[PDB]
Amino acid sequence: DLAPGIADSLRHFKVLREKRIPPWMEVVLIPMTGKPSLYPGLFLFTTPCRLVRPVQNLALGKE
Amino acid sequence: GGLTCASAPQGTLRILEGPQQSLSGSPLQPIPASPPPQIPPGLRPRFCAFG
Repeated sequence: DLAPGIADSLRHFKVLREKRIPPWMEVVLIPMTGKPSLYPGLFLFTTPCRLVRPVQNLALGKE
Repeated sequence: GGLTCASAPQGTLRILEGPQQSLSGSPLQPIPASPPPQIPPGLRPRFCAFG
């Protein structure tokens, strides 16, 4: 019950360039249900070879 | 005079620091939507027949 808020807080840091979260960290939160969905858990990638793309973040308008 | 195990704790407190959510405004774009291509005013014909 803290994973959603943590993911949203981390996404707000990267968007507003707060803390030291790299502007390009991927905060992923693969939810867990009872179904055979992808393995659950909060990943956070910041490695130097991933592909990224810009999108206008609504609720903040901060790209 | 040594250290002995004492009574089991009755509870646990876990502290974390968290900020809150603002209002939903959803300001999608500076100049928004795909603005349509359109007619230059008046224009005028730039060609005539012979005769």
